[PDB]
Amino acid sequence: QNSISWEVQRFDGWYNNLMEHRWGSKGSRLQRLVPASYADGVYQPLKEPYLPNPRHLSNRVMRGSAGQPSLRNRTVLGVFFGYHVLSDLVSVETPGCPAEFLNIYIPHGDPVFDPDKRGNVVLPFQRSRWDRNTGQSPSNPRDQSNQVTGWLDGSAIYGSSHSWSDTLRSFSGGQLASGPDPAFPSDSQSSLLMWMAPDPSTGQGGPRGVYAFGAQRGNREPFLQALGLLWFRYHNLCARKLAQEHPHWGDEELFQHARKRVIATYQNIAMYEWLPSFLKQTPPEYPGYRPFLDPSISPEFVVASEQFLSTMVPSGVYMRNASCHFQGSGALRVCNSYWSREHPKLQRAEDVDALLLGMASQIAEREDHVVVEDMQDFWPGPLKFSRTDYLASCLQRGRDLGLPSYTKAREALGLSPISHWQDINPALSRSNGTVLEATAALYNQDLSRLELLPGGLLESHGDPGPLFSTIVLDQFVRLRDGDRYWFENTRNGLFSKEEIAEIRNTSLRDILVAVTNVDPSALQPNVFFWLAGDPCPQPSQLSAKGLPACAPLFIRDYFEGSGFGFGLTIGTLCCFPLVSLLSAWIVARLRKRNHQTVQQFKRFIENYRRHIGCVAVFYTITGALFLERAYYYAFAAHHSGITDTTRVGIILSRGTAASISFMFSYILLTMCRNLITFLRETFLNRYIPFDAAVDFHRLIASTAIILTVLHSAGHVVNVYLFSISPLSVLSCLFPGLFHDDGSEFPQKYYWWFFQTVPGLTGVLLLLALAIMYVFASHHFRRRSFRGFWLTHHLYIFLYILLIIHGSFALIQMPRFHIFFLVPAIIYVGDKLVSLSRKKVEISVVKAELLPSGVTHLRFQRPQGFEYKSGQWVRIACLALGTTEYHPFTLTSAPHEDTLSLHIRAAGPWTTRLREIYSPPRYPKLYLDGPFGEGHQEWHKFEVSVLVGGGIGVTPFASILKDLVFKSSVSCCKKIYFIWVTRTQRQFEWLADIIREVEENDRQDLVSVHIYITQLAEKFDLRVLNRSLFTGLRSITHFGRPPFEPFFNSLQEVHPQKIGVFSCGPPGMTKNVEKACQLINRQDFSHHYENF
Amino acid sequence: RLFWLLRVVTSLFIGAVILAVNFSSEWSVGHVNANTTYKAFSPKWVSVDVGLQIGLGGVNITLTGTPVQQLNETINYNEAFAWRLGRSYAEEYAKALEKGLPDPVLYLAEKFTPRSPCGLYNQYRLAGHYASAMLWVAFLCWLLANVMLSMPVLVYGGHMLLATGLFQLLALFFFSMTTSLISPCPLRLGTAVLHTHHGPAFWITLATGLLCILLGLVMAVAHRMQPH
Ligand SMILES: *[C@@H]1O[C@H](CO)[C@@H](O[C@@H]2O[C@H](CO)[C@@H](O[C@@H]3O[C@H](CO[C@H]4O[C@H](CO)[C@@H](O)[C@H](O[C@H]5O[C@H](CO)[C@@H](O)[C@H](O)[C@@H]5O)[C@@H]4O)[C@@H](O)[C@H](O)[C@@H]3O)[C@H](O)[C@H]2NC(C)=O)[C@H](O)[C@H]1NC(C)=O
Ligand SMILES: Cc1cc2nc3c(=O)[nH]c(=O)nc-3n(C[C@H](O)[C@H](O)[C@H](O)COP(=O)(O)OP(=O)(O)OC[C@H]3O[C@@H](n4cnc5c(N)ncnc54)[C@H](O)[C@@H]3O)c2cc1C
Ligand code: HEB
Ligand code: HEB
Ligand SMILES: CCCCCCCCCCCC(=O)OC[C@H](COP(=O)(O)OCC[N+](C)(C)C)OC(=O)CCCCCCCCCCC
Ligand SMILES: *[C@@H]1O[C@H](CO)[C@@H](O)[C@H](O)[C@H]1NC(C)=O
Ligand SMILES: *[C@@H]1O[C@H](CO)[C@@H](O)[C@H](O)[C@H]1NC(C)=O
Ligand SMILES: *[C@@H]1O[C@H](CO)[C@@H](O)[C@H](O)[C@H]1NC(C)=O
Ligand SMILES: *[C@@H]1O[C@H](CO)[C@@H](O)[C@H](O)[C@H]1NC(C)=O
Ligand SMILES: [Ca+2]
Repeated sequence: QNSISWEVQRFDGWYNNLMEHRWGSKGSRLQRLVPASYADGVYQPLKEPYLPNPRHLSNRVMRGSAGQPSLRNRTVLGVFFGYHVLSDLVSVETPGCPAEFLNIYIPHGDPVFDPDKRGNVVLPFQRSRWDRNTGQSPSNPRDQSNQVTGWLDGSAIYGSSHSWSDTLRSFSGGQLASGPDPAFPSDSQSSLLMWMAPDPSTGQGGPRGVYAFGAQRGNREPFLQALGLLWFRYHNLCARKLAQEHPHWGDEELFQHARKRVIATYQNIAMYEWLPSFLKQTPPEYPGYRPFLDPSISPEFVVASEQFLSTMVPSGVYMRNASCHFQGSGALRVCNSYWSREHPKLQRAEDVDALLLGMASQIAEREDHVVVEDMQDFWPGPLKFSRTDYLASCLQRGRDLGLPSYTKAREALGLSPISHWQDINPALSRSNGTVLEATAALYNQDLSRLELLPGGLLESHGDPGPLFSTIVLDQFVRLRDGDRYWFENTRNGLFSKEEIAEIRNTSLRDILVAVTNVDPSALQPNVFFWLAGDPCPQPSQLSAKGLPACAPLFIRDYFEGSGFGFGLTIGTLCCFPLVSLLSAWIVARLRKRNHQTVQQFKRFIENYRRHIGCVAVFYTITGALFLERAYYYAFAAHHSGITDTTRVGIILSRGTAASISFMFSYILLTMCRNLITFLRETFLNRYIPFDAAVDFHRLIASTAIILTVLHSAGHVVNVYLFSISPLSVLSCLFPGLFHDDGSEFPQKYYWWFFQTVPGLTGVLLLLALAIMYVFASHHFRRRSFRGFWLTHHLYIFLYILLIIHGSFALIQMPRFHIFFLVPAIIYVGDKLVSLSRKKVEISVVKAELLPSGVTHLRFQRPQGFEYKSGQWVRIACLALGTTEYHPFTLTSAPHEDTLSLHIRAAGPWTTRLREIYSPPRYPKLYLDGPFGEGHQEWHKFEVSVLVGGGIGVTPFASILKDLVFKSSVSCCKKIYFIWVTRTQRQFEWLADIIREVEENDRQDLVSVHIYITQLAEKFDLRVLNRSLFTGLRSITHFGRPPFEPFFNSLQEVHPQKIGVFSCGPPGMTKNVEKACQLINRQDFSHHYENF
Repeated sequence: RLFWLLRVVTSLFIGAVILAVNFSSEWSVGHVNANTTYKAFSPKWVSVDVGLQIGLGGVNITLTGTPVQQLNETINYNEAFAWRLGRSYAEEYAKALEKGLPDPVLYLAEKFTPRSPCGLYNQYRLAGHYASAMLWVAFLCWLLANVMLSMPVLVYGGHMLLATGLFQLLALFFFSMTTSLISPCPLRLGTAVLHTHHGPAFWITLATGLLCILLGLVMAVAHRMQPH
């Protein structure tokens, strides 16, 4: 359908070989020449008690001068082109993480990293990525994974995926996206893609000056940039050359026609010009495509090439132009140029034009153990430091990846074995062999412990040693005998039979001359060698004498200026209750503007057998919901990611986040009045007390606030410890929220507090609670019922913020709706049932003030109002306060016109009600109809025995008046009323109701008895067959109700089973039932009641 | 009875449209007919019509050819890659990449993967999680407004009918913050681009929210001026 008459090469590397697709791809696992050499055998690496200290091995051997020339005269362009090829091939440097470290312990008195003799200073180091399917048993130990396509397919120019080769492309013809300068890539899309670490010499770490390349870290020097730019400009040049001979080609038939030519030239160079110079023996030949050779990058190859190239990286690099002028001292040093953002010298195309021609004429260092200082002491540190030892990190990585020893990895490659140290390098032992003994004394003269890197560096005399050479050679032969798109393969149809004989004749000079626009006689035919006749003779070997100094070390300090701000934010978080309390005081003041103790404990446990059960069950449920998550986060450690950073600050949080999500959700089953009104009359009030709901409600609200204070003081510590952890740990704790580039600078504390959904919603919740709890206390509810009722409706705001709060994937999944569905459903149902019915408005007829607190209210009976004796109502006076409803038991018979309510003074609302009606009867009320089953179960027995005691004798006045009315009028027999009490203090109106009842009972259907039950601690309290004091004919015995003898002798005075209905405290309600049972084994329903 | 039927059918339509929109994958819809490569191990270019559909819980890449018999084959694909809090996008992409789906399907599936230059995963995984809970809240509110369409006073039912449309619009707003980054992210398939714009299930929700707000305001005005 177009002019692309072949198979476009994939970017991720997949589908390269028919049979098995995965082989060379973006995340394949590194195979092994030699099985893993971990400590146990699975994933643990050898350490300092077994192998020597890294920083102590990187000082004894690999340290020396920096003024020695190479033996083959290998110019410094090959040294830095290898760093580009081996970034095309392998990349095992990104820290993969369930965050796990193995640090480098600096000895005492290191003149660089420990100059003040300050005991022990640690130097951090983090383990690299690993394959999730490996590292479970000694049959499949941990295998790392490289993050670049393992083929030599220009995966360092075009990126190693398809969403990466689109950001650094322009779609204007075929051209990678340039910038303001047509010879420099775009620094604009540099932020999401590339690796940006702070320049260690100055400190700047922004995305301005970080170009867009194919390798994630191609800016590590201005000398790797100077080759990325070469390949970028070469692609643009060949593509705009294609665009001038086939003008009718789109912006894709140009990109995919310049890409294959760039890739083929790159492969030809990096295989037949760089490799015959790195190791000084040409590759054998190209046999036909072998579809079975495994082209997998191994760690031994990493150590043999990428970490061996560092033995010849010089101190400073020259800079010349096309007529041998080495000024543009005049050689930019390497230890200052790491991650350079905008270099004052390399600002235009004619400066890279000069850096390349200066690199192509400088003879690199000698190939031996001696590494220069600009990497040994001054390599940009990954975290917590500015500088870091390179070799003492290459050793820690060779121990991390599980590299073999030097003799195992030498006898497993067919090479001849060595016997002792003196024969490692038979030429080094003939002149200044003290280094061999200085490294033998490090291993306790144990030859079979040499790591892969030190041995190979010691053996390499002038070329890569006999060990590294075979690794690199066979790896680079398996990389082309197993590559389907290798330009010489005449079966993929990429190139013709002649276009191969013109790519097999393209050196690196024929690219510098093309790009940099220079004459062909300003360079040498073989750029990777300077051989005494070539143009621009190097002035003098560049030692470290006459160069700028290296920028020193400075330790990076997270949480540096934001300590006072953090303290002030926490202090303001603490003074939420104080501002609310001062505001509440203001609002109140401006609303003004208008051996017997054991018996006592036995009585206690006798009355409260039902409150202890409920409290204990609820608190056990909450303790279980806490301990569950506590034990989980203590002894499970899912992935061991967060359990290692914060140990207590996460248990103390995840327990009290499940406890309060239950308390704040089941605090609604308390204030569902229409359900309790029904339940308290069933068989359940003998197990759980329904008249203590509101006390329970206050008791559940006073515990949730303590648990919330704990839940917040835990997350304060979590936010602090999350503000000092490096980015490479927060990108593992909270993936998706963080992304690990080299910035290593995490967000401040105020980002965690005021710029995250959980944190902001939590601050709002703390404010709402500090308002609601303080404005709803007793001292601010007695002073005003309107401040309470106005502020206390914030629970809707609270329950919206609680659904918004956990709605994020920080730690776990949201779980509040599970706790909140059923209680909210029940509560809103029993609120709709409340809002359904109507509340009539009655007018008080005559509310006289009785002594001792009781207030005998009277008001008319609405036409549509009919009730049974014993049913309560709910009233609300609006003369003062709000629409607060309060239940009250009717104390009037159903047959009389106006119904009454004797209201005992018991707190704020009732004292206000008594104050309003003082010295009348003008205001009105809001009646809410009867409430209860209204049992009339005493009308089916021949005799009834009502036994009411204490507070529960209020609903007996109407019952007695109704019984006497039905007795006298309607024309059941001898109903008794044995009411026991303690003091007879507030129920003095009942002492007159009994008189008015006895007077109106002419048939003698009611008999009454009284028992006072007090012991000498009394006021003394207290003719015509009556008593002169009260005027009633019913002996009031001052002892204690005898029940068993009463019912025993009752069977003699008349031969009749009779009800024993009883209301009052459990201590009597159970005693009467026991006395009833003690006689039932003879000739007595004992049916409980609750009005 | 002609008024009661309409008063029931209106609420039924509101509930049904909330339920249908919360699960329909047509919020953002793009479509184009381009010439793309078919799959690996073949230099043959096919003519297809590629279109994706983003639905608060994943995408649907649909690559079907202009004819449905191109190269001794038949091309009608419809694959889904879900990023919601239940499933994972990375595992789905990595398991589809083995099955050998046609190249443009894998291309368009890669864009939304986690840790991708475009970054269309952490802004869609949050929209499809908040604008999808504010469509369950706007359904609880609808149920309560229907329950308050009875013996309980009708002014509270009208207020909850306000809240229904208010939450619908507050949900529709959260899928508007995911258009500032899908526009820069290029989707060049072969020689054609694939533009994405708000689809049907984004306009139908707007219409329903406006209808609910208007019904609520009219109910409030009526019960405040004429208790008929
Ligand atoms: C979003 O996507 C999801 C997932 O696809 C949709 O949910 C599925 O809906 C279908 C509708 O029928 C259900 O039924 C399945 O349909 C399958 C269709 O098969 C196509 O895709 C196959 C692989 O994806 C493919 O093999 C097949 O033929 C192709 O391959 C052949 C061999 O390679 C080749 O020779 C042919 O020429 C052709 O190229 C089809 O293209 C069918 O295969 C199943 O058996 C099944 O009947 C699915 O069950 C649903 N998914 C699930 C998990 O239940 C969803 O509807 C989409 N969203 C919308 C809004 O539509
Ligand atoms: C004559 C009389 C008959 C009563 N009959 C009944 C009855 O049949 N059933 C009944 O449940 N209560 C009954 N009560 C309790 C009545 O609610 C209290 O007298 C009144 O609520 C005191 O209000 P306060 O402002 O002093 O509240 P506070 O002093 O704050 O409350 C003190 C106690 O009253 C309880 N209480 C407070 N508000 C309520 C409420 N809305 N509902 C239930 N209890 C509450 C609290 O749990 C607390 O233990 C009766 C009270 C009197 C005086
Ligand atoms: C969560 C939430 C919450 C919280 C926290 C709370 C906390 C509280 N609270 Fe509450 N409440 C509540 C929720 C609540 N709450 C409710 C819901 C109610 C009911 C309302 C209605 O009904 O309307 C109440 C009610 C209530 C009342 C009354 C009732 C009646 O009257 O009827 C009171 C007194 C209270 C108190 C209180 C206190 C004191 C506190 C603190 C401590 N309170
Ligand atoms: C209410 C009360 C409260 C408060 C106040 C708070 C406050 C707070 N908070 Fe909270 N939280 C909570 C309650 C709370 N909270 C809860 C309940 C939870 C859980 C949720 C769920 O589970 O879903 C949380 C959760 C949470 C979390 C997790 C998330 C998820 O998982 O999703 C976080 C991060 C937080 C933070 C916080 C902060 C920072 C604060 C402040 C300071 N927290
Ligand atoms: C679905 C609707 C449910 C409604 C609620 C039903 C259950 C209510 C239960 C709580 C009521 C309440 O805590 O009350 C608070 C009560 C006051 O009670 P009172 O009202 O003055 O008693 C009325 C008295 N009479 C009936 C005689 C008139 O002090 C107490 O508890 C004191 C007992 C403390 C128990 C300590 C337990 C220790 C546990 C240790 C765990 C390790
Ligand atoms: C090269 O550098 C020298 C030294 O300043 C300068 O004189 C000359 O113009 C430059 N360009 C050439 C020789 O093309
Ligand atoms: C082709 O032959 C050799 C191979 O490198 C090369 O030196 C020569 O210059 C080439 N001939 C050209 C480019 O015309
Ligand atoms: C390496 O370069 C120096 C620089 O003058 C030169 O003298 C020497 O001869 C070169 N080496 C060889 C083998 O020619
Ligand atoms: C797609 O390919 C067909 C094949 O002939 C061609 O006619 C058509 O113009 C092409 N469309 C585009 C947009 O390139
Ligand atoms: Ca590659």
